[PDB]
Amino acid sequence: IRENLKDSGLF
Repeated sequence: IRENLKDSGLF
């Protein structure tokens, strides 16, 4: 899921 958070940019 790291790619989903990576998109948020909050991680």
